[PDB]
Amino acid sequence: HPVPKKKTSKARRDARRSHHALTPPTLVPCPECKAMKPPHTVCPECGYYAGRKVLEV
Amino acid sequence: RHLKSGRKLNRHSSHRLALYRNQAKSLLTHGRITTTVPKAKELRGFVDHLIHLAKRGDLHARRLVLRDLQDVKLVRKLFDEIAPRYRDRQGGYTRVLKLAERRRGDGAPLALVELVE
Amino acid sequence: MKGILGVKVGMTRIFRDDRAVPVTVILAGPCPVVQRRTPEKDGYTAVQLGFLPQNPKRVNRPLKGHFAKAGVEPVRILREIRDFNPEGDTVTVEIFKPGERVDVTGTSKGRGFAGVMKRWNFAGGPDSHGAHKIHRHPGSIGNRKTPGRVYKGKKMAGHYGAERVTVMNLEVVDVIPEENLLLVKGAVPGPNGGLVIVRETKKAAK
Amino acid sequence: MNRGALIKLVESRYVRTDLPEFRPGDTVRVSYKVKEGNRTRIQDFEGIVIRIRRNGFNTTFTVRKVSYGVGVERIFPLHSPLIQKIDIVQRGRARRAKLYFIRNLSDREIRRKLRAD
Amino acid sequence: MIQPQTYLEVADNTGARKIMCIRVLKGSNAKYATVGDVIVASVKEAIPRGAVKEGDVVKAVVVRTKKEVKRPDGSAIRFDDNAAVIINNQLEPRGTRVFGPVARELREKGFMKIVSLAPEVL
RNA sequence: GUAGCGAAAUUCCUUGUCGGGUAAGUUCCGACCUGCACGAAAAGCGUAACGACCGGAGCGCUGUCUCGGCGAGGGACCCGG
RNA sequence: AUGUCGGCUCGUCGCAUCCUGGGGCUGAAGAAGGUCCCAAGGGUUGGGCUGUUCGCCCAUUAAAGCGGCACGCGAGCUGGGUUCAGAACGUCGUGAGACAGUUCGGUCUCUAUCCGCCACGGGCGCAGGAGGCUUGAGGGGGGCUCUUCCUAGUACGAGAGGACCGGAAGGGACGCACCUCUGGUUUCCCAGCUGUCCCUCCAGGGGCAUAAGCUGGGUAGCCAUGUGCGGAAGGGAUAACCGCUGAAAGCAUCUAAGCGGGAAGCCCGCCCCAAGAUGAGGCCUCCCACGGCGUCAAGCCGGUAAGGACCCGGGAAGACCACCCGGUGGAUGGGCCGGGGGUGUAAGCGCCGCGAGGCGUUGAGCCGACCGGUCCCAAUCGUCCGAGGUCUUGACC
Repeated sequence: HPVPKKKTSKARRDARRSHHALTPPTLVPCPECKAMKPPHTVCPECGYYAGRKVLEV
Repeated sequence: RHLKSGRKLNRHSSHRLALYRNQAKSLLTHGRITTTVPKAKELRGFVDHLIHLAKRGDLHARRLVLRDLQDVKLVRKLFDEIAPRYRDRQGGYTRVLKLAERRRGDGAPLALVELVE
Repeated sequence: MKGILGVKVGMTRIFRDDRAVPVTVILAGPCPVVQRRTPEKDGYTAVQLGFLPQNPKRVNRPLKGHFAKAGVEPVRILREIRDFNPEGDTVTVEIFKPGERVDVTGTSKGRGFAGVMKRWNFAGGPDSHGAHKIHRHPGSIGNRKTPGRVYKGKKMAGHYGAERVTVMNLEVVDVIPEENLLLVKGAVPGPNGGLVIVRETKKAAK
Repeated sequence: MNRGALIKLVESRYVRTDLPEFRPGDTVRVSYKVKEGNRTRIQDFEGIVIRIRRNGFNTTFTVRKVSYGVGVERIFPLHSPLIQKIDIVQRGRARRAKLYFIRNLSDREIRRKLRAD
Repeated sequence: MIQPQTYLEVADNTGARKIMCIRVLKGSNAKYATVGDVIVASVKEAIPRGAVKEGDVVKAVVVRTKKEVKRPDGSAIRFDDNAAVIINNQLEPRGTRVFGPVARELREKGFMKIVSLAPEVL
């Protein structure tokens, strides 16, 4: 039904798509190892805030 | 229209209770659980309660945790292995840490619960 | 004719015979951090400032923009017109003699995009006589080819809570200087724990 | 601190002790006695004999409806603190199950059943 | 307290202990009704013999089964809706009525007579 | 055009007049005959039973409404596929 | 392909006004009128009948306006009417059929691209960098009104009857907000109950009996049916009208001289938004003129917590983003604790009673958001952009 009436252009389409886009994810050195890490979750390897509580198997 | 209140929580009433009591069983068995964050938040509320009654220490309160988890092997397991590990501390028996790696194909942030030790 | 202050509650009191219904607004005693004198501005007007939130939690631009005349360390720093300030610090042990009159305005309770049934108080479709779209939706909003435009100002679904709101003439049943409390027989907009500024008007012969 | 505290300042001033009469109950056949002035300033001393039916708490209270089939039932919430009241006398024990809203009354009423409670 | 179109007990002279409230009567636009407000009203039942057949007569609402919140600050309410019939100005045709004594209704001032007239028991 | 019916699953003028209903009836009920253009097997006129018929009152109950409020779920919104 | 009556919902507009105001004239004593003039700010209800707009008809009321707007409004409703097929009556037709003649029936598809609209953001400009506080061009909201009582039933009147002016007191509708009160919700806060299945047999529990099994209660919240206010007072310029002085008509005349009064109307006043008002910023505080690279140091740079953002904890702010408050020199969530506040006496044991149950320990137990406390639990450790967002002329050292 209440259908679009036409295209309007590479422009205005690219206007919309333009304003989408996306941010880089945050990241920090690990205090311990280094690498990236989202700024505070326990990283997969160096692997803690203080006291490991992960890994090894 | 809703403005102030609390307990702002997803799934579905009955099976909400079922959800909590269920994960509560899990955590009081293994000692740690890996789940989507909101489930973790509310779980720390509820479980922190149950261990409180665990140090509450008597027949009644025992039959009230039985009013919940309903599983006597896990009940006593809790009830003599755990309580001394907290027979001092006041509240906050739980712990929750956001985990590095969001999950495949569904995109949840994950989380890592374990009662403190 | 002034006082910036945090609305606290709405709580009944009894009175001689008939019963009255005050809200209980605190009014701690702000330091008029800045006169706006009038050579410098049109207003002639105070800028004062209530409760205090710990010294470090601060941009130093306020440290010294607040330091000049110097009060101390606070945040509800708002301004109001026409009031000489003989005192170095207002308090309402005598800003407001009880039983006068007062004019209150404070921020309203939020709502989020509350719908049309809210907004303009009326609305509704009839229910249960047929509705592909039961009861509560806005009715038609224009007329074909009178203009082909929505008339620009008109009512619609919106957002109706973050707004500033005043309530004018209303009674001050009683000040109480100790804890700088104040009692204003009525409503007074706000959450509570919320924020309110208070002044005056009442000329009419009625 | 905060609003509970300060409102207990304010009510310590007016609502005060409601003048200590603090004996609820619910079975309580009872006499409240309001003032009510009217014609010629006359502080006629109205005296009502009635069945407490509910009460609602929070510093300010309301002895809730106090009911009595005069023949037609008439019910009378009667603000507990307010100075309007003057003298009060329970004539019933504070017995009989279910707290308040005993709507057993508001509907099927009847001497006989109330006595059955 | 509210009654736009309704039934309503009555018990003066009156054709019943029941009548229909047509439109209430104050201030052009109207909507509801407190005690002491006049309410023009038809008489849905007629007592045999009696003096009020099946017409409509203006009459003041008394009681209301609705929590009216007093100025002295408290609130009578009773499980009933009962008017008294009235004539012209504001009187009573019969001098008898069954309701509790009490006030407010006199504070309305319009009918000090009824409050004089309305007894005790029932 | 007989008996029988008639302002009628038929009558336009039209809400025909009267009476019953309701505070108020262009609706229905009972009569009136002025049958525009009812009528006797394209049947007339009755009639207990019956109706997912159609019309009109009355009660009991109610958010149908007087004006609406609130709460859950499912979608809607945000993220990933 | 220009969906056609009517109703709802929403409307806004004009005046040839129904009321509310302001004034002439009278065959106006007063009051009630009559009648024309200026008047669009607000208001113009609730029903019965009918598909009905229309119309009469009850109850009133200040009044119960007339019109526009594709006989306003179906990408928003209903569909009763009427224009489908089925069916029947009347009549017309030899007949199939037909009739602005009735009668009962009889699928309303509607994911929005653009304008428009409502809210809310993103970039960016505002020629030093940022953090706060505001004036207001301007624009919107709002503008209603009756009733008794006082001066006094006085003037008027020859009585019944009865005022202007001016002052209060009460409501009705509506407008905006608030939980204290009354009230409503409170989908799991509390208790009771029934089946059944399972935990362990009895006692005590659990799931399922709608996405709360059912019934009684209910804090917070959110709300009306509840409470508070609000409609002005004032001022300016005014329209019908009333004038003052006043000629040309050396008298007279409200007139172009020249001045004055004159309303719910206009403007301001009150609320509310708002400097993207490209012309704001205006004020205040600190950063600085950091020092950088071939000087027009308007480029490239860490600089600069000056600040800011990302992440976090959250929130009577909320779709999202925004806003606001917190990050361990914390009291922001979660919990424990104390009060509140819900339910309304926990199980256990004892004793009583053949037994269902009762009684005592028992206003006990449990307790969601409510108000405080308490570094127990988490808001660890952190990188990222960040300076010229200003010029030639004029004082001035």
